[PDB]
Amino acid sequence: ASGVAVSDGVIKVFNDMKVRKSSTPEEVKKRKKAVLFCLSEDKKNIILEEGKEILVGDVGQTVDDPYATFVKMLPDKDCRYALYDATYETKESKKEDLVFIFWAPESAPLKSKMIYASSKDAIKKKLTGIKHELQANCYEEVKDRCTLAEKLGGSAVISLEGKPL
Amino acid sequence: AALVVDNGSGMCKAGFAGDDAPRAVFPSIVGRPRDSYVGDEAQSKRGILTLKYPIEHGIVTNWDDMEKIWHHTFYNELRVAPEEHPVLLTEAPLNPKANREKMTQIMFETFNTPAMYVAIQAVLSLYASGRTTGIVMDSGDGVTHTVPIYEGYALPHAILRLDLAGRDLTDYLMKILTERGYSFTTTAEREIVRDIKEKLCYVALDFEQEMATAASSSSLEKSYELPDGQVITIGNERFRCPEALFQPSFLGMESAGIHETTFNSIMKCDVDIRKDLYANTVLSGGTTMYPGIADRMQKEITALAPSTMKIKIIAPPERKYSVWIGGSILASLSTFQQMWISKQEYDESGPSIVHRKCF
Amino acid sequence: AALVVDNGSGMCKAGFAGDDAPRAVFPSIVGRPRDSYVGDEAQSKRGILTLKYPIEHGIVTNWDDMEKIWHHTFYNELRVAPEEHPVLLTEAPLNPKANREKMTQIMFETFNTPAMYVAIQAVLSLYASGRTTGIVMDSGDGVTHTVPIYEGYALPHAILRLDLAGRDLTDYLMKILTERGYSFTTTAEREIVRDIKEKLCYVALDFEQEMATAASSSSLEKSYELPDGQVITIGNERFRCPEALFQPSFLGMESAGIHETTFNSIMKCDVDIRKDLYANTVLSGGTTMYPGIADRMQKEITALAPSTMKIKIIAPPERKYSVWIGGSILASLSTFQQMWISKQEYDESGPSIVHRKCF
Amino acid sequence: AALVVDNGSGMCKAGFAGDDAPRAVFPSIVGRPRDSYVGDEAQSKRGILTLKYPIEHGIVTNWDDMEKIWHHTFYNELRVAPEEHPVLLTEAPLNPKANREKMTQIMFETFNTPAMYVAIQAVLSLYASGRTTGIVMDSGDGVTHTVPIYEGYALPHAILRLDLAGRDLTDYLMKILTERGYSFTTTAEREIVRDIKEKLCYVALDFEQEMATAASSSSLEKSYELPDGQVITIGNERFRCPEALFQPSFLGMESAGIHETTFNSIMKCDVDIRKDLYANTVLSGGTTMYPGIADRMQKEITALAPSTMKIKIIAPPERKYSVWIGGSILASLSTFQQMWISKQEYDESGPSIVHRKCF
Ligand SMILES: Nc1ncnc2c1ncn2[C@@H]1O[C@H](COP(=O)(O)OP(=O)(O)O)[C@@H](O)[C@H]1O
Ligand SMILES: Nc1ncnc2c1ncn2[C@@H]1O[C@H](COP(=O)(O)OP(=O)(O)O)[C@@H](O)[C@H]1O
Ligand SMILES: Nc1ncnc2c1ncn2[C@@H]1O[C@H](COP(=O)(O)OP(=O)(O)O)[C@@H](O)[C@H]1O
Ligand SMILES: [Mg+2]
Ligand SMILES: [Mg+2]
Ligand SMILES: [Mg+2]
Repeated sequence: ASGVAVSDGVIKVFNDMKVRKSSTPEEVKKRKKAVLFCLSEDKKNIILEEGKEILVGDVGQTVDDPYATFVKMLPDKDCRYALYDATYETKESKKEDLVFIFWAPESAPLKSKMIYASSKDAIKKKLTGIKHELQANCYEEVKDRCTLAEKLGGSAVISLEGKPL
Repeated sequence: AALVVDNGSGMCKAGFAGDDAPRAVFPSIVGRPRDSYVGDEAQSKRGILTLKYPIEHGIVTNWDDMEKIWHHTFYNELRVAPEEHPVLLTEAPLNPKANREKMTQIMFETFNTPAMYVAIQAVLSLYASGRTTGIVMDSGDGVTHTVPIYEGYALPHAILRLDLAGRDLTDYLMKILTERGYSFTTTAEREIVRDIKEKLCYVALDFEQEMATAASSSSLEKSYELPDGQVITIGNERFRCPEALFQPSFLGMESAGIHETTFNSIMKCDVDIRKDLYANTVLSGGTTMYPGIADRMQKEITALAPSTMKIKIIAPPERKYSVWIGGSILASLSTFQQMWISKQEYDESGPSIVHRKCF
Repeated sequence: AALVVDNGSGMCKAGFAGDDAPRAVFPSIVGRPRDSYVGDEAQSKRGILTLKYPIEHGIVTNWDDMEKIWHHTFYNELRVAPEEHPVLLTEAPLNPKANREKMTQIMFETFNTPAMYVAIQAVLSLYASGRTTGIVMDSGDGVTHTVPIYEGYALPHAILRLDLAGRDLTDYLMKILTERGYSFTTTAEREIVRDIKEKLCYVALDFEQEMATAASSSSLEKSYELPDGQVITIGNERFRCPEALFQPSFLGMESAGIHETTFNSIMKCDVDIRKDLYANTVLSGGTTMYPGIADRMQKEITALAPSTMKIKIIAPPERKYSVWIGGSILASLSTFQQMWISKQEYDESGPSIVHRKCF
Repeated sequence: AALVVDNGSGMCKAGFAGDDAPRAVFPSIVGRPRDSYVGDEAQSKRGILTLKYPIEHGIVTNWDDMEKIWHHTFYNELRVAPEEHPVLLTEAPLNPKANREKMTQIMFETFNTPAMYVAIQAVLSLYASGRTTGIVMDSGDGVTHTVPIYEGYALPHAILRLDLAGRDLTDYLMKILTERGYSFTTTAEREIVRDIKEKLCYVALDFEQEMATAASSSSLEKSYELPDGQVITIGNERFRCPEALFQPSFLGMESAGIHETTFNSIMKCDVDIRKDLYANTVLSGGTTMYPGIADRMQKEITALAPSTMKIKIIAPPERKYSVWIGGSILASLSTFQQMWISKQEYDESGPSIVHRKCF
């Protein structure tokens, strides 16, 4: 509990990501498939990392699979908060749930790891409705599609982003 | 894009009209500390909170908790605004008329749904099988119903209710697994036993013959891996747990089995239509997904029915979600758009309009 | 400029918030003649006085002597005024609630600290590694703790305490160094053996294979020269001394090793969360600084855990002072200034305020 | 002279029919090196051995180790030949029929007893209190059972099992005595803590009120002398250790207390007999010997039961060995000699004779 609060920009972005409003397909393409959150310069608020986001419209035209490109956006030596809209298919349902991803690599500086870990339980309480959490502490624990599928529904998941495992 | 919600006694099925399978299937529980968790959130905390079933036996008993489940359904599970999509609700058989108006009032005043509709779960199961006349043995989580239907209308005087379903079988499997040395008592361990029941349990055609087979060899034993990596072995408990459906005395229950309940509800109908109900027995619900349950039901009802009657048990492969899939197809039809209860129509006639528009 | 004090079982770490390493690291001892000496002063007199540990096993037992250590810490070691700086204290797992209020009462009444805060040592170690869920096996001077943590909250029913740590290993090394003819019995000689242990001891992956290697050649011998001119040559004692951690029977102790203690504490948690604890085992404390201890724990726990579980032992390079460094980072944050227990709040709520603000 | 053997979960009671008290009372453990020690022999070696409970939870799980216990019972404890005396065995409630045939087979072939009999522990306790209808709260070493009995027949569908008994209370006392600075971790120190529990612990009528009383004075403190001559003082731990029976959350358990388990098992019976079970609640087992447990159970159940029902908790002074003394009186009757299962009858009907002669 480091007291780091969540900026209103992150809350607004999460609200659009969670609840889908009926909109024209042009606005549907502007929906965020994935987004990264980072500490501010003064380390007082959780803010949106500018330029680090994946749009639904980018999927299928410039982005072939949404997960591997999202992993590439993760810094190698820095901690980051992530929100991934996972579209997967189970043996008896096609599900679309948000995944809160805690990226804290071992190569990250000690100061970054301590602040992000201690403030994770505060930001996740503000983002109500998220039922999946992925804590990755190395590149191996986040780059694999089967790792995300195991967290989503375990062995019951048969597809992820429209591609079989 | 309409919404289809199947408010089951133990599991809530939700999705969009036109889809083949429900998007969200979560337990219908509300958890409060021993401040309020709904669905899988209430099961993630395990033992700190106490869980309550608002629709425990298909009939809603706590309307304050059901308003939380519907709110959790639209925003957290379906991730849509209920004010922008018409919602199709399903109701259990023998639902009191007071409850039907309550769902209409909640949908239009709290969630502000543009349109709304109520359908009977048993009728949707029968229609999904291509039938309008027959008897539906809808065995769910907390309640088992045998609903004889003639020309699309259920016969209320012949509908029988059995408080014996998958919830009681999961508790019985937990009890008989302790005879092998295992210990499943906690809420988390109850979900593991439920997964064992859904994967390894089956109905034996001849229970006494099957018991002798399991006591003379190990060909019926199966291995299951726990979430912590431990592997357990289950033997004769595979067919003993679902045997309580046909022998409720295994649970200390004084009622009859699902085969006699189906036969008794047939005998409560008109004698001229009993021949049609014998050959049109349709299984529905999750508790009817045990392999060999259709062959066992066929054998048991045959021993009860007259020898000249043709007994035919219908077990469609998609009978687990036949209520929801039937509703989704119906709600996606362009010709069904005139059957909705509009908000304008609700403002004039009030909640009582559901009786004349949805019967 | 806040103060961070880590009250360890045998070593007291203190410093200022924002610094990378503690400024003062001195033994937490009180010496009285066989009139009161604390820290290195009590060890400088050697054998004339008798030394007592007030916090011997992580839990403060003699509150009168623990006050002197705090007085020595603030005035003699940190050379700072207690009333001008908020102080962040650390507590061992399973610390009784009665002790927590006593630390708050002493800080506000004796030292008149403007602000106060208590943190769990195991949680700070886990947070410093970038984890909110995991098990921290904290091996210090007088006690070893395996503390499973889930979302930042330690599970008290699964916390296991082992009375086997570096203090016992130092005594064990002295006992086995006498088999080679060297003599170490005095208090001054004990500190020499401790320096030997911290520099030449290592954990062997295979103990029996390593023993054969040391008995067939001299490649494992590392000649250590004492402050005087004897120049001992420690051979197989390099890996025999830390082997007592995994084989406590070497010390005549019936308790299990650190690998079995970690596994037993995992098995006391929920079966759902055991998978996450296996892959998030974090080492902390000075006694975990032997080279090869992470690999040995990985091999030992794997033989205990199911083969389908992924065992991952995390040994950060800074794990010796991970408790203090984690506290220093937290106490130096501008947003953390709202979580201090102010003196105005202690005056209203009394010593019981710490239970709500520090959990 | 018949033999009466009470196979408890943690302690084995043996003796002769007609005696007032069992001759031999030894722990039911089997010790093997970390080659076979049973009873007090396995506890005399302390930590050099690993101890296993073959009947850990009232139900036999390791039949190979049980034969060692029975062999130790007859020859080393009773000092008699099994082939010269009939033996009366006691079984836990909900004992599978497969186990009952196994005990019959073992005593007739391995020990060659002339006669043999099986009795239910709960029914023997109820009979010893002069009742045929009632509910028995049998709390022993490793398991606690609530067995409702109507006209001498236990109701299997309403029997509830709680894995919380004296063994878990001894460990909890060990855990909370370390908060006072004491160290009880070894097997030898566990027997000392067990003696402290059996002599100084009591059940507080009002737990919260008693904690305030113990926090304001020293009238509730008691002194105990260790076998080595030392003296320790225990305070509020006297009533906190048995409080885990009514608040299992003290041990991290999600299960309900003994008062709620008794109430839940009553509510699982027929509505007409619940009135008789409320006024005929009989306590049995060693763990029910805490002073004040009958008054606490009376108050706790009363708050659960309707105010119009009469709650009467029966706590006979001999309830620690009510199962054995009930068996010894029954086995010593001349009219009971026709109820034995003879070897001649076993040679004809096989192990299945026990189902028709002992029910
Ligand atoms: N494959 C399966 N085999 C046996 N039982 C199942 C299977 N799948 C689900 N069930 C059982 O069905 C029950 C709920 O099914 P469902 O009919 O959807 O519930 P509801 O009562 O809400 O309609 C669960 O308790 C579960 O134990
Ligand atoms: N490099 C090292 N190798 C082995 N042991 C060490 C090393 N450094 C410190 N220790 C041991 O760690 C013990 C105390 O370390 P620490 O974790 O600070 O104790 P505490 O947590 O009780 O304050 C000392 O007794 C010392 O023997
Ligand atoms: N006077 C007493 N007060 C409290 N506990 C007791 C007393 N006597 C025995 N016990 C406890 O009862 C437990 C088991 O007794 P018993 O009923 O013989 O168990 P079992 O039925 O499993 O043989 C022991 O662990 C012991 O701690
Ligand atoms: Mg249903
Ligand atoms: Mg420490
Ligand atoms: Mg007993």
